[PDB]
Amino acid sequence: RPAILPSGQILSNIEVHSHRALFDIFKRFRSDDNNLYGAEFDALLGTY
Amino acid sequence: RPAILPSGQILSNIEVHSHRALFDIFKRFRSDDNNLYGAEFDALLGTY
Amino acid sequence: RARLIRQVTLADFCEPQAERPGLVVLALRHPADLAGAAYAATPPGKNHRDLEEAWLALDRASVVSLNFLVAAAENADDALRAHVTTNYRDRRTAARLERFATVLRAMIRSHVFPHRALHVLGGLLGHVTQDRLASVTCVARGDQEAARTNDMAARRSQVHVPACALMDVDRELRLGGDDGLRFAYLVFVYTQRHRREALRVHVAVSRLPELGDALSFLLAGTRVDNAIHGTDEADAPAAPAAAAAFPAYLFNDPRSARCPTGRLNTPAAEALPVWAPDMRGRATRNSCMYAAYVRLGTVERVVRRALPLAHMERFTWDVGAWEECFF
Amino acid sequence: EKASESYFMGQMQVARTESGGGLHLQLTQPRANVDLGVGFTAAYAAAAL
Amino acid sequence: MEVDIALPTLSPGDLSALQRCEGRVVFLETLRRHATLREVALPCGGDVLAAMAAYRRRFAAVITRVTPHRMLATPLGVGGRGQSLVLQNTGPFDLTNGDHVCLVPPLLGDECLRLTSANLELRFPMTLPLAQARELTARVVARAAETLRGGAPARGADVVFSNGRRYQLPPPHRDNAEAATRSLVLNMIFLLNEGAVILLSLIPNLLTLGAQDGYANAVIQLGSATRELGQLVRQPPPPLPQDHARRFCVFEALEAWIASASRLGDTLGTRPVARVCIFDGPPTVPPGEKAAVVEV
Amino acid sequence: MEVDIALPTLSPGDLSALQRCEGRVVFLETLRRHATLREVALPCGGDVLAAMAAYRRRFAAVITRVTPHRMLATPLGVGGRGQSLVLQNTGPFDLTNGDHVCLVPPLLGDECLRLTSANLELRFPMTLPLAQARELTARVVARAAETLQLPPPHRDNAEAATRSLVLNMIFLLNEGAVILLSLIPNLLTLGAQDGYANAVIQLGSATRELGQLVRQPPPPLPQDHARRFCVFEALEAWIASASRLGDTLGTRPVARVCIFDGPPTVPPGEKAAVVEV
Amino acid sequence: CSTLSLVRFLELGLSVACVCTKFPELSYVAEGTIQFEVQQPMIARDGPHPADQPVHNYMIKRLDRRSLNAAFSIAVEALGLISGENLDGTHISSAMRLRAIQQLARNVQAVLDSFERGTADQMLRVLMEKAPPLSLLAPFTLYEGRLA
Amino acid sequence: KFFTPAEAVAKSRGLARLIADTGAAASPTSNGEYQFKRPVGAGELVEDP
Repeated sequence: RPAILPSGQILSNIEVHSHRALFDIFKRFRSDDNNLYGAEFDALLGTY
Repeated sequence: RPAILPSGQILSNIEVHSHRALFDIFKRFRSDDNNLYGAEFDALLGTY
Repeated sequence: RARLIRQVTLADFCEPQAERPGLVVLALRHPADLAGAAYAATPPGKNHRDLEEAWLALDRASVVSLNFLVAAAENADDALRAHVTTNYRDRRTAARLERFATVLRAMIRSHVFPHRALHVLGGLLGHVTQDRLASVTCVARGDQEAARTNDMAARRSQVHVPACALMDVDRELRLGGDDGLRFAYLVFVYTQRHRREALRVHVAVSRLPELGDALSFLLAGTRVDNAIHGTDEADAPAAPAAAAAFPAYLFNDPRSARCPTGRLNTPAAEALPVWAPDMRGRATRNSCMYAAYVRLGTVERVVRRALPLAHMERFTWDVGAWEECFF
Repeated sequence: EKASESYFMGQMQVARTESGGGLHLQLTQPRANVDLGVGFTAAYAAAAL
Repeated sequence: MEVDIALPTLSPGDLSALQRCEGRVVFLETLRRHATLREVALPCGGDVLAAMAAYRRRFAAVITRVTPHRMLATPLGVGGRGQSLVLQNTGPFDLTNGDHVCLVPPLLGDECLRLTSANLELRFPMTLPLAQARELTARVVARAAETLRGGAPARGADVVFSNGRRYQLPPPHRDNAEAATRSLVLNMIFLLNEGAVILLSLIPNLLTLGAQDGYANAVIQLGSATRELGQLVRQPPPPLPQDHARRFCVFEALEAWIASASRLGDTLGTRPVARVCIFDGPPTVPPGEKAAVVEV
Repeated sequence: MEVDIALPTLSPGDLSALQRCEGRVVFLETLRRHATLREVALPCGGDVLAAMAAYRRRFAAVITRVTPHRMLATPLGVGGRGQSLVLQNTGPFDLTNGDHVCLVPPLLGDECLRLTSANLELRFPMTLPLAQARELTARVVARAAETLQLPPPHRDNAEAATRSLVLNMIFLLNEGAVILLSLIPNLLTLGAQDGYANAVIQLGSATRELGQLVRQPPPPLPQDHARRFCVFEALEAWIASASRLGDTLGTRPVARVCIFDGPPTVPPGEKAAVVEV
Repeated sequence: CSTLSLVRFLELGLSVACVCTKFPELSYVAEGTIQFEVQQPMIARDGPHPADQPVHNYMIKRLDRRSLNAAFSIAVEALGLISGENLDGTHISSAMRLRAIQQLARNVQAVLDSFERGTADQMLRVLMEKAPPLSLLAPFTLYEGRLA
Repeated sequence: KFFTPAEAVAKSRGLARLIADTGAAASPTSNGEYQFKRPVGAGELVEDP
């Protein structure tokens, strides 16, 4: 679930896999994951 | 019964509890003691 | 706000012009019922009218300042004796202190303990005095400095305790704890050896809600030497008879002599074993009494600063009931 | 470096609890922080001893 | 939290008597802003033990001003800041300034309002200082016990002092003192004997030690650390197969004794309910006269 | 005074579970105004006797609000007796209006809001009415005395409970107490002409098993049977002891239940108003 | 007398380390996060080595939350002399009302100031936790991309 | 810290984790007149290689 319009451009051209545990959650792939290309949401359809 | 107006300002910014040797009496209350308010006085009432 | 007590009385033991406000005061029982209850309370062997005499030797007067009582005990630092003697206005005062000492030492000897003779009031703040007649006023609940003294130099007050008697506990027992809100206990220490006995006073603060084992270990020597020399002067009989051994082997015996109810006067039931529980001169509970305490309230801080003293910090008066410490 | 920490501040929050005649105020302010750099963005050196 | 009590109109004359009890205490049932007089009522000839046990499952409340329509009470348990309130002392002897009061049923000869117009009775419990009450209970129980074994029925020393004056401790037959107290003395003496028996059964050789050097040493060792003279409690003999008509498991008996002793100790009051803080008055309030009090 | 308990960062899997603990009680050790959550915490269940002995050495505190940063509390009894608060019940028996409540360590364990992120677990004590807490303490201490839904003892602290019990029992034996001990048959015979007299005596009475097996002679007159009287002293001592025997093994009742409008009996798992004592 | 020397955070040099910002609803905020986007380059090899496709990855970082505190106790006599509850009609009451109010001001000026030195300290406390020692770090960035 | 292997159960999914942790470790000892087990609750920043 990526954002659409970002806020700031990260500029450091650094390797990122080697710094795995520097943060909580991250997933990587190569291309065409077919999961990114699927919208899903949870609606509530009425209040009474 | 502290002083009412200070003559001149001090300049050093130093902790003082560790230099209590230099002084003769030294009293440090925590914050706004309720004792420095009450002010009594002696009086002489008429001379004949 | 806090609520107060006013009790008009005699300027005998607490002398509210001699001390400044902020020190605990005690209420003294009427001595008539003490002298009476002695007649039935002093143990066997001892004297049974010596408290009568000790009281008669000191002749209503109702209050007694702790500052005065602490002086008339074993433990005291002579500076406070000198202060009480030379700083009290009153006539004949040192003699009275001596007589009061003899009174309390008689009280413990007669097994009517002073903790059953001194209820505790709050810290005094005000007084108006005639010639040898005062009307002290002390707090009873709430925090001390909710009051309003008519000094006009220091409207509010604090609580002052003679630092000679203030025994801290936690830093003493080394609980490794960190000082937060701590309780406050006034404790008595008895010691019982006939014609050689005394009383020790203390004011104890700690976080411990239940003293119990804490004093039982703190006063170990007192309990030890009090349990053994306490039964003295009581004629114990000779070696206990073997019949005193309460038989236990006979409870779940299927075959044994038995006797239904309704035939117990003098029937042919003499075949039952005899057992004579014989307890005459052993250590009773009042024999092993060594300390007594009572909760006073809650405290923030204790600082020592001047005669040595000990200023309390945000004392909240909450008086509790008395407590025995014998086991 | 130029921007190593995103750092947020709340609003000062007081608790004027009366306690024993005199008020005893208690100030408090919550604040949160987070790093925003991929790869390390700090390093000490331990010069003297 | 002040409750009012509907009052079924009685008569003249009797309502004056109801007005005279403007200071005593009454035991409500639940904290509701309304209640009927028929609810707060007890047969004024009753068992002292059961009444003292019931005093716990209720709330104390003092009768403030009364009117032919209703009467107002104020509970003591719940409360805000422990406000002051007036109280009519009704014990047998006075109470001084700066002590704690306790609520015990009318142990001695009873007094009870008999509202003959409404056909109901009221009991107003005594108001005693703490230690004097804890000793008066023992006094009455010990007198009944001495009577029980048919020994010397009198010793001339069943008297209690309080602030000089000697009190007589009225003779124990006036209203029903030979019947409304039997329960208490039985339930106390029995438990005492049972505790003694259990202890002696767990330590059979306690009363065969040194008259002055063995027993004291055992007690001082027990109070001190873990020596305990081995299993000072010798292993009791093994029980029966629990259908034999003479089974006796000592430990279950100890369990029952602990439970019953705790329960009896809790249903005795002796936990202060108030404290006299009289101010601007005679420092010693005699019986029958009101006295300023702050709830604890 | 309002104890403030600070919280570390928490996963949403357990913050929402902690939100549900809005009316339970925890045990601090010192009454500073601030205190971290890690401090107020007890290890997982074990030795209900030891735990019950530990509740005496610390004063309780009930919590009221749980914010994403901060979690308040209230020191139960240090200077107050009428601070009407609310705490939820977690004991099996439903506590009714009128009676007091006492804190008791939990049985069987299984009551541990095990927080993985913070790597700690809490064990909130259950709340029982007085009448049943006394009986539970009785059962556990008796079982400890046996070893010279139920966990076994540890033989290192059970001796301390036995010591307290045997002391409180030993000091009942007085030269006056034997006088009372003399009328066991005179008591049994009295427990026959009437019904209530027989009713007060139990069934496995542990004394009827004695009065029908052993005869005892008239008691020896104590020293000075004219000046003083001993039965009175022994009975006064026994009252003084029994008034404080229940608490010395368990815990004093900490609060009594008062409810102004709701239904009288409150079931398990439901909050109910209270006033402390 | 002594005069207290105030200090303002943004005037220090340390401010170049953090992007401060107001957020007056931080007390209502549960776990908050921030996301990073990044895609790596790639070179097209030849021969026995197999070609590689680009790599993308997403990631999130969670906030850390703290708080500060400072007491400001004031007395009861000054409290009653400020309001007028314990005032008097004299020429000696106001002479002390002035004293009480100026002392209260001198007190709040010190307490309210402490939240600047406070953030100055918290910045160091949080920076010093992230920083790995340089010795353990200089050779690590020379084997990167090879720790396979 | 030589014989306790439980840190393995705290499995390592990055060397940068180990690097960034040494420099952020909590002090296990106290500041008394001897070396005692420190109460873990407070927490103190210390480094060890």
